Amino acid sequence: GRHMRTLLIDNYDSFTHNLFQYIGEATGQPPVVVPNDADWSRLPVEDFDAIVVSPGPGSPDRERDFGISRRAITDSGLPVLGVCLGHQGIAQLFGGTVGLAPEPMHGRVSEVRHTGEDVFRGLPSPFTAVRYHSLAATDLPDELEPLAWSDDGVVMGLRHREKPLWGVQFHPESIGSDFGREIMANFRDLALAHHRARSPYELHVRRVDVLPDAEEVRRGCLPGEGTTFWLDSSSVLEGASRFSFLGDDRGPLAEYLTYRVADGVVSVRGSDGTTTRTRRPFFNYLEEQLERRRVPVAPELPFEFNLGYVGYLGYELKAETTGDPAHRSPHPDAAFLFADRAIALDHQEGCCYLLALDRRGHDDGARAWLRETAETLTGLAVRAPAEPTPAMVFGAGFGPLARARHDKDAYLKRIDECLKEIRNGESYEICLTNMVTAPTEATALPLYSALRAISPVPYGALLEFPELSVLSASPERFLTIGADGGVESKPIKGTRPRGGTAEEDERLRADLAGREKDRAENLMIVDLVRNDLNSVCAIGSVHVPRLFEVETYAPVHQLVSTIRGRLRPGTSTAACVRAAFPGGSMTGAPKKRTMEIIDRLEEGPRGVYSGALGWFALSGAADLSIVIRTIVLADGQAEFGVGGAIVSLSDQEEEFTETVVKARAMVTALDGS
Amino acid sequence: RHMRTLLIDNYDSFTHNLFQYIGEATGQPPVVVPNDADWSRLPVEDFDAIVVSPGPGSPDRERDFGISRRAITDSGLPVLGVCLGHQGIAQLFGGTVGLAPEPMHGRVSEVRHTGEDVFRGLPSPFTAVRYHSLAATDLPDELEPLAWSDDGVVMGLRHREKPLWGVQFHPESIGSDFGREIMANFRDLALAHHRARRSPYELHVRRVDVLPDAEEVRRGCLPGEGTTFWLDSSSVLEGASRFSFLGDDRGPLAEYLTYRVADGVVSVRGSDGTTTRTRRPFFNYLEEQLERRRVPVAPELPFEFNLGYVGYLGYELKAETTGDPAHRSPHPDAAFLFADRAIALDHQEGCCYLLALDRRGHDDGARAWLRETAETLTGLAVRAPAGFGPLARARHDKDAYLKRIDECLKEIRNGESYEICLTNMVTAPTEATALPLYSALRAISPVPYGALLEFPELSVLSASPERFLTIGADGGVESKPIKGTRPRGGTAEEDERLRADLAGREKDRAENLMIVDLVRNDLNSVCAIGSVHVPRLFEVETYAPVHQLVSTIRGRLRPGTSTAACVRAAFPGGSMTGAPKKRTMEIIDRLEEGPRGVYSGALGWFALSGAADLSIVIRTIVLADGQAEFGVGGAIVSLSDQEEEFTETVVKARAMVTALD
Ligand SMILES: N[C@@H](Cc1c[nH]c2ccccc12)C(=O)O
Ligand SMILES: N[C@@H](Cc1c[nH]c2ccccc12)C(=O)O
Ligand SMILES: [Mg+2]
Ligand SMILES: [Mg+2]
Repeated sequence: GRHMRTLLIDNYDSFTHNLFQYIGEATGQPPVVVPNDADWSRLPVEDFDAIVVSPGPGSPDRERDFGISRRAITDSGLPVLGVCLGHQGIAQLFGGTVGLAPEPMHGRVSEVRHTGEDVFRGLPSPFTAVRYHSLAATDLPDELEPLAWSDDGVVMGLRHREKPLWGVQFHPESIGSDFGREIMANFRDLALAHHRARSPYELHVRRVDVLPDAEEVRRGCLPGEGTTFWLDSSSVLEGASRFSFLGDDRGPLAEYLTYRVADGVVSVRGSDGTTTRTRRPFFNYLEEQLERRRVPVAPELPFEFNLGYVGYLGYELKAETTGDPAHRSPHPDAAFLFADRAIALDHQEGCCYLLALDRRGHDDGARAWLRETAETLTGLAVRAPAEPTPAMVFGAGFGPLARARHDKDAYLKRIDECLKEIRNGESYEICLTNMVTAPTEATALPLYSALRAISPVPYGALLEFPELSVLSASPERFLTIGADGGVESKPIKGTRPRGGTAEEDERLRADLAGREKDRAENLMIVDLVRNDLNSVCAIGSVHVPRLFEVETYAPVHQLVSTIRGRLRPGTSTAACVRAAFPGGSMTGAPKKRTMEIIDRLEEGPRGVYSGALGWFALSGAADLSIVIRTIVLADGQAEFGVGGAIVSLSDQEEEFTETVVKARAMVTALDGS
Repeated sequence: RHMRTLLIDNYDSFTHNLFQYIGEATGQPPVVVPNDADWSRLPVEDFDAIVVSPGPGSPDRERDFGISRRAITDSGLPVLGVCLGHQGIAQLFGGTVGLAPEPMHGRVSEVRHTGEDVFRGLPSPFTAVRYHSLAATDLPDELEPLAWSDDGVVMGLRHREKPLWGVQFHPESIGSDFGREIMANFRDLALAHHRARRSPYELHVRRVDVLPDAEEVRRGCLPGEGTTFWLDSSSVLEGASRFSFLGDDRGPLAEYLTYRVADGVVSVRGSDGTTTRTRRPFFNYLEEQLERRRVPVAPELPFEFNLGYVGYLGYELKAETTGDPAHRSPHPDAAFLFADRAIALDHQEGCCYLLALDRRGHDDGARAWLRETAETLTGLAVRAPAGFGPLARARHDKDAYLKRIDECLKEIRNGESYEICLTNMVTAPTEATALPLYSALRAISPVPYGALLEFPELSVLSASPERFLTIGADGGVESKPIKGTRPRGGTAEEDERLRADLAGREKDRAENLMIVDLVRNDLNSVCAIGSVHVPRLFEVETYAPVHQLVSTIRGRLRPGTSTAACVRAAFPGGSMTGAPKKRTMEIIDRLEEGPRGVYSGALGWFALSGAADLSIVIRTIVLADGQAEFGVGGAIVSLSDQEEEFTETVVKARAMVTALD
């Protein structure tokens, strides 16, 4: 998109250029330094996204000393960080008491304890910071809340309750201080969010203080006949998962859209009956709709899904990112429901939220669907009998009449082809996959009922669509994008089966976290995902809070790493996904050439498998999972992909077995016709 | 301006990771360009550096490498090959790209290195991630390996002549350490290279493997009557002070040069006799002359001073920096001898270097002078091998000075200043001439930055320990602000007490700290983003009169920033003013009630190569009209005791007060 402009007002002080350095290093762009006696009229504040008001002698109660800093705070309407004289400036300009502190403190350290909010995010409490002031903010007004204090018992941080203003008495940039660059990066982040915060719909919200069983909500509130979505936290775990979302295509503002890579056409079905056909690329279409149909996030909600698109992005959409249209999927290459009406379960607090759109102007009785569905939900609330889920094992095949595309022998060959390509330095890691087909007369909901019981996960889902049903028991987070523009990705790479005992379970759990091979498989994907995000994130923002964590589910142990970043200004949430699609964890590195190797060897499409599935909110947030451990149901057969990382140290036979281990949950669900 | 880096993408999934690290390290994001661009249409001459990204395949195939190839061979720019780039530099210069003993993909290695170029400041070992089956085996003589892996593979190389660097690891990888450091080193190596490319003179040089007594050289070779210079390392500690420099104005091409702030007039007097008075701001003029009189650094010299201007910068020149023209100096505000001929002592290796300038396509007896002068030495080398005083009148007496300190404390309480370097100025009638008194002074106080300027309007007799600015030709800057003083102890046990005391005192550390920040600020206005840093902090150095708390700061000049501009942006030294400098200097103006002149200025040399070495002017005696003027002072802060800070100034004068008696 672009980088962010930062203005740095100099109050003819002898520290301004230190702030210049720290802003430069933290944000990856140098600030524009202007003197405080500069002409505001002439100054093009239009072309700036943040201001920093430098330290300086004297007080802000003066035209000299402070000057044009005053305008930045009152008028500009922009994110501002006051430092020392600026911090003091914020106080008096909103009616604050800037008086003599107990002890003047020049070129001297204080321990600073703080909330950890805004400009103090990430910082430990306390930390060390150099002070340069006799004056100090004392009695704060009602508009300003303090964030940090000195050991001296003095205000070291503050902000405005409404406006995007921030202050520090201490000097981040001073050589005696710690976490200067962090603070400057925090302020960058705040400004990015602020700017991202700047509707043809009217969103009605309704809370119900009952929590039925999610399966009871699916069966009770939604129909078997019709297009339905169920985003299912079959596993609920504080921090990891909390919510479930359900809806259908019966509303008056709902739509259903497919895409074909081969045609290159967006087919969409209005609530009218109308069936439009554009010749677009899907990510382009999606970006536009999301921009046009924007809606702000409702504050009462504990989540940022305020309706929008729910569905899946197929692997073959790589054709319109960085890949080639090599193979043509049987199923849609994209497929979503525009959800105008949705039921949202909060497993943590034990309540429901109903959400429905009206057009800004006209009614469309969406408030009717609130009060009706509320009374339905109350009638479905009963004691769910606690039923612990058993872990699974290894010891074989892909099911009785299940035909793998590549049989074992064929796969062991393609593993060897992968191994050749790595020697010749064409890829470092190849995520080669198979595709198993198997007949089943089973309908989606009974079969999903079985799957979710076998393998409860944070990112399960049942999509019942006209062309196909997608029965996902995915544990994998692809992209979680805040409306504020924060991004998280948690690539899974590093698989291990569950232990037959509880001991051997810890043994495999520990082996997976310790092995060089698996850590390497994981690391290479971390770097690849950091790359994808760095393409559309702000410089400094991309980082890795956690590396080589082991998560455990009924079917398997997984090695997971967490990557985070913050979107650049102008970068839409859909741009961010296009940048990262397909996910590194399903392709390998380097992506482009790896995906070419995949095209030759797999000799056919992955379809929905390998893609992403989840939601894009009108708030601009998204939550997407990697499609793995997923059964695609269509035309009387069940299709499911399984894969694995092929690396220098891979063993043909062991890798083949890994694909089977992964098929277990799907294979067990299908068992019993 | 800021340095512009080109990153050549080789369709690899780590290019935007390099983008990130360059952005954070250099403070400026690279312009990314795919490997299949067009060399001509591409304006390579706009950029200052190239980072060649990794990739799949080989540097051989065009598929994989493309325009990167031409970046190394043709561009003539600084280049950093990362992985495939590193593999390309090996091969392009006739080296071998062969199979490594084990393919290493996303796997760490302990890298051990020499600490050179892209590895500067990094520990050995450090951890780095690898992504390659192939590795450099046979390096040409053109190429030189800098780093090695724990399995004995080449991890880093350079070209000996051209400014190429390769690393066979991924600094940008999450599993690697010191990635950002490496990208900064490359930025620094790129800045340096361009400053080496930026003539009216020929430079002749002659070494002589004998070392006479520094003082005797001054007596013998230089005259007592002329206008000479003597940059004197009266203290010679290894890696801290090594050289001494002497000359005179008995050259064809030599010039004396003076400036007055009042007039705004540069006054140059050639050896012809006739002067040439120009109305121009000094630093501008000095910058301009050093541009036109550029002379490449001689490589057989261990020092960078390849002749140039030797002299001082008076305090009052602040009027052209960030200060006001409040007071006229009795003395010239700048006084520089353009040295076309110089003797240079190397105290470490025990030899002399003679330097002399002939005009290009002319002969002015340089080589004739080198033999004459070098011969003279050899003979002398065997003969001689290696309170304020009685009639002294301070500007402010004690009572007055105490009341001026009070004013400082009041301005500090108001918050007009965080620290004020208040100074007094003692004058005293004396009988002695220049060389006899300096002889006493240098013996009393051996220091690294001693100096004896013997100019017409004044003699300067410095016993400065302090460094102000040491700028390289490569554009690297150092500054060691002294702030925090202590007397010596009577015995050896007393010295330890005081050494420890000075180190630990919160008051002193704060005094020093505020200057560190101030100097960082000044350097940052002229230096590359990320380049400014503080290797040492609150180091204590011991000299015959005092123990001094010293902190070291470094940086890199931006492209198109003259060494003169750097001196301008740092002048006067925060050491001698306090922060914030502008406001503090106005306070100083009001209270001191007169000029510092030479005192608290800078003294040293500006080389034709673009180097410089400037001391702060303290522990110094000016001579003019049979009168010895010396300045003393110290930092005033909120914690300052009036009576104590006065005593500090008397202690600081002991060397000067001793030398006169
Ligand atoms: N687990 C998510 C919601 C969710 C469940 N299944 C999903 C599938 C795709 C996307 C999101 C989801 C939460 O707790 O917030
Ligand atoms: N000690 C310096 C030279 C030097 C001695 N006295 C000086 C006075 C001013 C400037 C430089 C000097 C060196 O080692 O190179
Ligand atoms: Mg620090
Ligand atoms: Mg594997």
